[PDB]
Amino acid sequence: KLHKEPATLIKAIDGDTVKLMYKGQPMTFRLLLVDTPETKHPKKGVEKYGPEASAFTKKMVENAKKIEVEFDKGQRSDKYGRGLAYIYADGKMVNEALVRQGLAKVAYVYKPNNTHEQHLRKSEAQAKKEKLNIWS
Repeated sequence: KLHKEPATLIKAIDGDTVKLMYKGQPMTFRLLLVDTPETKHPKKGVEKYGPEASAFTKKMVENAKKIEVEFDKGQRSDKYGRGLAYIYADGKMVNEALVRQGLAKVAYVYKPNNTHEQHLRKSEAQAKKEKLNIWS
């Protein structure tokens, strides 16, 4: 029953986080089910492939005509107040694109927020087989 809703980009913040206008409110969104290397790591700062993951997410959302967010069936925000969602740029899921490119791993999954888990895991297996980026 997952449905997509429109949103407007405000700012990409990191590989795994984008700020969007949603239902007329600015909101920070964390991409569901993926871990990217970070530029804003609480303890490490800027990890390896972090600038790259960050640039990938940025370009993909900044250059899209349409951004949509899709909540999963469980919790829609985390303990930091970030929305938890799948983000689409012109119909293409940003979460999957990162994983397919070897710029994210599939995260530890917490049910029931696991609807696209298999699909993402499939893309991660492919990126690993192609030895892309993080897997190189």
